[PDB]
Amino acid sequence: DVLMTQTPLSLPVSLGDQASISCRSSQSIVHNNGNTYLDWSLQKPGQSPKLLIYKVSNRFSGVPDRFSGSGSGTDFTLKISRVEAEDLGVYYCFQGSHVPPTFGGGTKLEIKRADAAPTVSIFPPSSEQLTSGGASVVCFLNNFYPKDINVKWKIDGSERQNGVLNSWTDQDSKDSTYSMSSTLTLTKDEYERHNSYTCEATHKTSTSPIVKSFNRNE
Amino acid sequence: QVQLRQSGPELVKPGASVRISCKASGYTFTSYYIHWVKQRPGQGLEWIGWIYPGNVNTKYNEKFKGKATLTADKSSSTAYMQLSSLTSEDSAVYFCARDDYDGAWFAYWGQGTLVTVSAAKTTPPSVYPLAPGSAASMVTLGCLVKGYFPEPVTVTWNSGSLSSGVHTFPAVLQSDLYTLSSSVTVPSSTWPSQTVTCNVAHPASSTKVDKKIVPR
Amino acid sequence: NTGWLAGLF
Repeated sequence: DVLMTQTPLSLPVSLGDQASISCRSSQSIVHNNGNTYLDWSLQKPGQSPKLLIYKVSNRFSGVPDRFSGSGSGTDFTLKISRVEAEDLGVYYCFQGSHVPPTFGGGTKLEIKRADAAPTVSIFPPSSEQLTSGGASVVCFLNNFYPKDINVKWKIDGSERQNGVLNSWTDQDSKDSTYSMSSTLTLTKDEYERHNSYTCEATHKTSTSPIVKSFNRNE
Repeated sequence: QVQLRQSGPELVKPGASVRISCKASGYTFTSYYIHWVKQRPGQGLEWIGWIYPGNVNTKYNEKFKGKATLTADKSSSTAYMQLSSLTSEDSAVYFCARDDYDGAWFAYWGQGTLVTVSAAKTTPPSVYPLAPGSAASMVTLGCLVKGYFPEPVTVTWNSGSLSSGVHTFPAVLQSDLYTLSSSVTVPSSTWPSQTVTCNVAHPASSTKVDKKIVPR
Repeated sequence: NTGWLAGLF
């Protein structure tokens, strides 16, 4: 079964830059017929994919000439001479010369900007939830770049992993930052056994995690 | 010009079958292939199978054999996909795509159809205020929206006049029920000195809840 | 008739 990997998974870039996305195949994707059926598509969030390059080099109807495809055999490259904002989205490479066709995992064009530490905010469960027997401790990690981040929970100082749910937003359309939400769900009675509740964030911007805690005094 | 119009979103019980239509316009329907692509939010793109109305021919993905059943009507230029024993993992957006002759497998794509497989009954959300533990430029408040079906839910702050510095997070499946959190960052001179309220709208359960974010 | 992909494989 043919396998397609796109070598940059995320591509941070500034508007009007050089852009190169690679695509490798598990085997030679040159068909016994002779042609090399490989396509580059662009999918914007909430939309269907749109064909850009087909048969390695050929530009589809209505595709601006900033885009181009090259390579043969297994190694293939898409090139954007000038990145144009409408260019942003998820670029997929595609193979269609073997029995079931296969897409690449996709490369995301993302806006490059300066580093920013997350703004960490921790929230005790509302006594409204508590009084009904449940206890969700929420922690917001907002407006950071770059994208990768860790969240650790401590209860009275002890690391806790179970019952933790995380959510991520895609890159913002205004400030180009990412934000993350993390909730620790417990029962009232487990939550009422411990005093200290800690949410700490590990990010490239600091050698030491940003800690935000609350002591269950109030 | 080339047009592919799809059925519209389906909310189906597990086990039950579903049919998605794909109407073709702007070309000879019988001259081209119609493919179907699955896109599960976390898995990328996946070929299901093709149909060629010219000789009713079908080719299927091994994964999908006996799961997907592709038909087409010539007189209505409408292609259909039926899927059978619906699993939680059949929750995806599904596209129909037509090719370019001697060019590419997928040239023109349909808008897509969202299929959501879940056994849950319409559930009103629980809204809990998230107020800070500490004291004092910027101050973040929050709203937890918990245990509701189906999506979608609408979160506003101060009836919507508070729109800068708002993050509404993608929902998570927490035991057959959706839950999400929305945060808002405001000047510390504005809260806690002012009515900050999140308004939560859930059309499916036909409910509106306002929560004054009050100090603990 | 056949379809080009069909002929392909």
